[PDB]
Amino acid sequence: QLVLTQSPSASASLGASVKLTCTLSSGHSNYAIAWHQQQPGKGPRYLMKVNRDGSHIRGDGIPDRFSGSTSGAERYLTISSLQSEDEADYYCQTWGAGIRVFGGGTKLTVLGQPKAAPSVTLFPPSSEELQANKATLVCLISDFYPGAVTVAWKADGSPVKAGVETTTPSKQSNNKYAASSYLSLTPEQWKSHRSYSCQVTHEGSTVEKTVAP
Amino acid sequence: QVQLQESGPGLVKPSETLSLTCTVSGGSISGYYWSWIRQPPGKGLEWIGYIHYSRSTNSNPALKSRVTISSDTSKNQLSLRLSSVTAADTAVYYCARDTYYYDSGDYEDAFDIWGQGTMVTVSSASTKGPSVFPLAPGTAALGCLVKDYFPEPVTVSWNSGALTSGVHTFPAVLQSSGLYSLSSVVTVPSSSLGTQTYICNVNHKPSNTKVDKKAEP
Ligand SMILES: CC(=O)N[C@@H]1[C@@H](O)[C@H](O)[C@@H](CO[C@@H]2O[C@H](CO[C@@H]3O[C@H](CO[C@@H]4O[C@H](CO[C@@H]5O[C@H](CO)[C@@H](O)[C@H](O)[C@H]5NC(C)=O)[C@@H](O)[C@H](O)[C@H]4NC(C)=O)[C@@H](O)[C@H](O)[C@H]3NC(C)=O)[C@@H](O)[C@H](O)[C@H]2NC(C)=O)O[C@H]1O
Repeated sequence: QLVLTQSPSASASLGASVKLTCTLSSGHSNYAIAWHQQQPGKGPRYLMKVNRDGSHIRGDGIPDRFSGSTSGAERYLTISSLQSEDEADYYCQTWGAGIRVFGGGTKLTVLGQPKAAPSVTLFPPSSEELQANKATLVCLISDFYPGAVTVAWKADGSPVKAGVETTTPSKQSNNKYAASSYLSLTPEQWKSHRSYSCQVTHEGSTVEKTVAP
Repeated sequence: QVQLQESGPGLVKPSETLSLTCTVSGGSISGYYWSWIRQPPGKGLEWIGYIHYSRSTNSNPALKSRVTISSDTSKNQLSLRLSSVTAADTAVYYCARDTYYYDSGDYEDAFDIWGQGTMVTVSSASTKGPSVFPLAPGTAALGCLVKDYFPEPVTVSWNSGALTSGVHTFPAVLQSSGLYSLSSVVTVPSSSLGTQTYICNVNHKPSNTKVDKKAEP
């Protein structure tokens, strides 16, 4: 019955502090834990060990803005001067007798980040792809925040809904989101229209890029 | 510096056995427990098991009947074998350095060094390598379209790794065919579209595909 209980989410504002809680099961309430951080798209990294007396020891190179503490069965991770890079899933983990177990993870959202408009690049099919008897329009969407856009495709002004595939947005190195949308055509379709357009809508603002054969 | 590096096939057919290795450099494996951990796409971390070569091994009770963990001191290496794999075993697999046990029986609990992770996909679909096409038209964007491959991942570099600033490789789209496609773009000076040559280098390890593509306007 060794269980580490974490709330699935937490949130706090830029520059402020946040306290994350891990609760040990009652049969194991005196156990030490470790905190691990997993930033989006990355592997986990160790932050610190928190002992039953409330003392903690940070991993090599982990800054002092991360601290830990103990009250009863609860173990805490405190993060001060929150930055966008602290958006991550935080996992507590412990050492049982012959077993290790992880909590379910807490996803930390850092509020108050500035709005950022997407940058959009639209590419036509390459000659080499046309030589493979395919045609793909590639609409790449970067650097936006918050992380939601919608995409609409047009050919000579008319909506195009067949052949469209679009990814979900995901967080990037620069703390902004990215997505991409693909429009599959035949070579004949591509060559028959005067132009195709990718229209990206973000927070009520629509930008448009166009390509022509 | 102690470093951990997982490796294994990225594709496993259902009901067959997944074999992974954790190669440790910069220090010896002796005295520590070494743990295996996994994470299904978009889910939490799950401990698989651990090994201390000269003391004990054990594994998650949910997985114990299928888990074999061992070590090879001559290679400074840990191994995981997971038999009769299912879709639930699609995950990124990690190794990590765990508790140290001293000769006397005392020990120091730890979980302080993680490996990079290796991605494993369980699927009956055969591996398929990508077709790669150039993407071309202040700054300018050039890119490479990496089409119709399976399973994830592919890596993309530019100019053999000499170009890293302004390189953005986008997350893959998964098509109704069951195949992936992604794009990689480099942002460059407009003036340099004559001062420079741009080549994307695409690696798809499961199909042993390595191709280079020139991207020019
Ligand atoms: C067949 C098979 O696989 N058998 C395995 C066998 O291999 C394995 O060895 C055993 C034991 O497995 C280990 O289990 C422990 C946790 O056990 C619980 O320990 C609780 C105490 O917490 C630990 O205290 C240690 C000492 O702390 C120091 O005490 C001083 C005196 O009071 C004090 O002055 C210091 O300040 C204390 N130091 C600190 C830092 O606080 C400490 O070193 C450990 O880190 C502590 N562990 C944890 C998790 O906090 C005790 O109250 C419980 O009764 C124990 N529970 C049980 C069920 O025994 C793990 O720490 C260790 O990692 C395990 N080792 C392995 C190899 O898994 O299990 C068999 O099943």
